[PDB]
Amino acid sequence: SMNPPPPETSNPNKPKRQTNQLQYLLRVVLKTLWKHQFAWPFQQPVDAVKLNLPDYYKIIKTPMDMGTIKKRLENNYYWNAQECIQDFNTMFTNCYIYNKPGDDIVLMAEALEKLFLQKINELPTEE
Ligand SMILES: CCc1cc2c(n1Cc1ccccc1)CCCC2=O
Repeated sequence: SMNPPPPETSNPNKPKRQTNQLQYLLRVVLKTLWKHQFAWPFQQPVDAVKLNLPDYYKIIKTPMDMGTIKKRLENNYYWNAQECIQDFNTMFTNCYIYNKPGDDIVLMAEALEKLFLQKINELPTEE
């Protein structure tokens, strides 16, 4: 079996910014979720080979994970906060699409998403 290439984390011709909202997404949102006891399954791309999930990338066509988001933030990949917020939401949604209600991994995603929502609620105004 085979994993796909990971999502892009580097693209020199993509225009970039470092904004206070993006700084918040790294220093508050990503850091909060990353240190959580349920973060570990989401800290890298889904390894469909190791996890024996041969249908994962048949079902999930827009993969995302916090390892990728971390790299994107640290390497200033984004133009705006909404891009990054979309990546987090893609990660959660993928989990809910692929798995079943009440599954351990879904409970984990739900706990992380609750924290995510609380932090994004207080996203600072620009400038
Ligand atoms: C069907 C198994 C599974 C599905 C998934 C993951 N696992 C492996 C896993 C499940 C529960 C707790 C930790 C890892 C981790 C990555 C994200 C995901 O949707």
